Amino acid sequence: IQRTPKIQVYSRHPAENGKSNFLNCYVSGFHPSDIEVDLLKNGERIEKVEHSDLSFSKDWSFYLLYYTEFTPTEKDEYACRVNHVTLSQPKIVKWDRDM
Amino acid sequence: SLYNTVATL
Amino acid sequence: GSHSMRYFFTSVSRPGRGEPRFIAVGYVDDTQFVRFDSDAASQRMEPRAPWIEQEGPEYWDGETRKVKAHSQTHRVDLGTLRGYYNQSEAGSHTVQRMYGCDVGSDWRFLRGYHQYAYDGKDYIALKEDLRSWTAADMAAQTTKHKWEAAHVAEQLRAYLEGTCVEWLRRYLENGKETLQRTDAPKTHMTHHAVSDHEATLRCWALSFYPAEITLTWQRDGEDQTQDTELVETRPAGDGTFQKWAAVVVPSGQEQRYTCHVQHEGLPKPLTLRWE
Repeated sequence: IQRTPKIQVYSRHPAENGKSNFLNCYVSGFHPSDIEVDLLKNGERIEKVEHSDLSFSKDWSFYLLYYTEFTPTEKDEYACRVNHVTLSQPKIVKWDRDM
Repeated sequence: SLYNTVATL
Repeated sequence: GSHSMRYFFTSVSRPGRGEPRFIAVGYVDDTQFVRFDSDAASQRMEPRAPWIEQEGPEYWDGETRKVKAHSQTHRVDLGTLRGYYNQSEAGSHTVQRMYGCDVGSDWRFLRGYHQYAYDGKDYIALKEDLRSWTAADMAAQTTKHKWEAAHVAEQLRAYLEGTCVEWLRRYLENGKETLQRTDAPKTHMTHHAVSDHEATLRCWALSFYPAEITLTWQRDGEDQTQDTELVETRPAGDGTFQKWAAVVVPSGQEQRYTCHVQHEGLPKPLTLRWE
């Protein structure tokens, strides 16, 4: 079976412009486990991004956390881009400090 | 601590 | 006050070349303490929590040997399952396994488990009595017969009620500082106008541990689910979790709404209301 990924983009700590933080992209509820997740800064791919060890939920659906340090500002737009077999095209979820 | 053995299907 | 230890195993076949990708992770409650990734350089079970580092070389050599034995078992299983399902060798498939034990507040055996899945669906699972199997289909049926003849359940039961519980207790003791501590959620509320007539109230629960938690909205003292949104609990990245619940309300009427937070780290539930 195949399951489309759920995606939440958020910061580890409450956001404050100019203050160092961590940008997270939690992808979950998907199957198979092969997936492409990238964090973006102003539409550009961020390098050195890390992620947790693949694990899964009671219903066997996989979940992973991708993260990197970052500094929110008034201008820069951050986002997560996810590609999976279940998606007709890469899904881009923009970071919103209010969520 | 993991289970010592694992039988195949 | 209850606890558990769990191991998750994933193997994904790679028909184009080589062996299956194999990833194993170990957890005590919601804390990962070990991991193995066939893609890693070490080719060793590795620590993921400080309190497991206390373990000596014999522990790391043993866990490594067993986790490698697990990967090989999954390797064989993918082949066997491919046959059972009369599937092409061209496609990539997935096998997953999870097992563990739970103990109550007195740290006594409460229940054990051992489940298996193929391509994201239940394949076979050990019954709660730890004496019988639950096979999802006929492929699993033949596996079930094979395991009954080899008495796999008897062996698993001893592990689940013996070594599993015994080591969980050891871990809980060695990592008492974090494992036996609860982090109550830090809560607050944010206001987000959606129009000149409506506004969103968002109730936040942050930096809590364990992950289990309940957020509920009440309007004039009674639960409200309409016009609310609850996101799934998510990891902060530092070992704790986060979650928020939101409700859209008519502007000016915010004081009618209350957010209720229930968590093992709270003597009594917390209640939040917009200023």
